[PDB]
Amino acid sequence: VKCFNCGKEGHIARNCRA
DNA sequence: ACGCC
Ligand SMILES: [Zn+2]
Repeated sequence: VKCFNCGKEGHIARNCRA
């Protein structure tokens, strides 16, 4: 499933570079 | 940023 911070796949919002 | 995986 996807990150929602960026909308990319296979990592977690809390930690997002974006 | 939050939640889930
Ligand atoms: Zn992300």
